[PDB]
Amino acid sequence: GPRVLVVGSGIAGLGAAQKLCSAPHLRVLEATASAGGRIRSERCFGGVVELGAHWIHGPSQDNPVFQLAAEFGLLGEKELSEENQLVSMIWSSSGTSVSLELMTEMARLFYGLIERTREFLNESETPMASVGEFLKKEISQQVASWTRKRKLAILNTFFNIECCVSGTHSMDLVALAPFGEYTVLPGLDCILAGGYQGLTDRILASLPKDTVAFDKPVKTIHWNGSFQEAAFPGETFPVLVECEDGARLPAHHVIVTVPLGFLKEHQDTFFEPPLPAKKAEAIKKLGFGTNNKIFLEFEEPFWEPDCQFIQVVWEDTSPLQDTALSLQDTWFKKLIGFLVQPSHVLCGFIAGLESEFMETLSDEEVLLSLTQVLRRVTGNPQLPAAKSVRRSQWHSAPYTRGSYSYVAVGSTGDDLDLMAQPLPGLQVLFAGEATHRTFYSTTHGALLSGWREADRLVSLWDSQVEQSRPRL
Ligand SMILES: Cc1cc2nc3c(=O)[nH]c(=O)nc-3n(C[C@H](O)[C@H](O)[C@H](O)COP(=O)(O)OP(=O)(O)OC[C@H]3O[C@@H](n4cnc5c(N)ncnc54)[C@H](O)[C@@H]3O)c2cc1C
Repeated sequence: GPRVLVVGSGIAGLGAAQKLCSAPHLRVLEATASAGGRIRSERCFGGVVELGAHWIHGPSQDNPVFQLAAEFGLLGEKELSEENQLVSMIWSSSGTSVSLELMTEMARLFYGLIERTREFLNESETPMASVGEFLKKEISQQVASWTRKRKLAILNTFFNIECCVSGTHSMDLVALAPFGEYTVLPGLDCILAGGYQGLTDRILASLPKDTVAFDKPVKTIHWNGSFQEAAFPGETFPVLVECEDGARLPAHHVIVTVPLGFLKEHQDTFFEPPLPAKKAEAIKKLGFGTNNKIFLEFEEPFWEPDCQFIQVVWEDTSPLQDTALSLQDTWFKKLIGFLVQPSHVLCGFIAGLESEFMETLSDEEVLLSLTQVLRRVTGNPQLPAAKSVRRSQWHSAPYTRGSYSYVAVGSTGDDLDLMAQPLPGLQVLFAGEATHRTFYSTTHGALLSGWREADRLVSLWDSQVEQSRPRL
């Protein structure tokens, strides 16, 4: 049938291929040696760690990733329960515990303000450009009605957790009016115990034999042409995919699923002729930030067996001091804390420029510095050093160049719709998490965008017979 090339074998590319293959001549071209992309589960410390996607966000009926995980046998009773579908130790950098009552009070203050960002939905000329500016103004009003330093330090950790959630260096970089367009499905977030990559491996396995080609990065997509196949008779095609290895692959349709960070760096060379201006501008304007994981293995657990998260509050910090491009005093003060892995393993999370700095450090520097942080925040100078480390390095990854999109100051939800806009004749189509207006920065948004592009192409194919139908 028609020749389709899907660029990228993350969940969006795999989802598009699955729908289309189930009769086109279809190949998926993956730059790296395996499938999954930002779903990347690795065998480490004798078990499995998630370098990328970690949770099914909102594991309920309308989440297609939850439905596939269930179909594939990748979830347990708790995760599949009706109860789950319907839905900590806090340390200060002074080495003392933070009161649960005070933490609850500040969580209510902060998350109440996050809910108020909905007041800006559909506003053309917002008073403040960013979520961070709105939050800071409201916190300043609260402070004028108020220990005060301790409250501001706890609030600073909530800002840093929000940076992880948005995948931004700062909430001051996140556009205010578009913020509430992101949709949260119900359900208590859950992991896939065998690794998130089990999901993408199963979708790949259902494709026809050898659909996905690995270590096959694409250099340039040549479109808007009339290109002859290197065979006699020379059948003509609108597109040629030029691979980094020199392969010249003709196609009728190319579905691009590469990450937004890759497009920001390479859009000028990756498409010939250039992308239309409004699409090129959407790529530039949208946000694409870094969030990384730092796994630390210990010989023995120093935490309580029941502890799930070791949250850190950095004393004397305040969100009212920080601006959109300011850095914390040291890179590790951007770390929110550590999740206990369910061997004794912790998983630290860090977003932004301090996270990109962490990637430039050696494994030894990260391990030693974090051992020192842990000795400091737990108030135990004799805490044993971590045995080993495994960290993600998403900003450094040449085919990704960050973690996930956000609607940055200067962009709107309309830019995510421009990312999805196909090129004329559906010669080039776009899927991926940064093409979904309400589920961007998730696995289910990437999956849904791949199904969207497959449905768009099937409708074109089904319409071709009508070109030959006369009126009389
Ligand atoms: C640290 C981190 C934490 C996250 N946490 C969560 C979470 O808990 N839950 C959740 O739902 N989502 C989370 N996400 C987001 C989620 O992982 C992504 O939104 C989703 O996996 C993106 O899928 P995709 O198909 O759009 O892109 P990708 O998975 O990035 O796939 C794109 C593919 O294109 C390939 N590629 C790039 N350039 C080329 C080229 N030139 N030629 C060929 N191939 C190319 C890449 O190698 C890659 O395999 C997280 C992501 C990260 C990195």
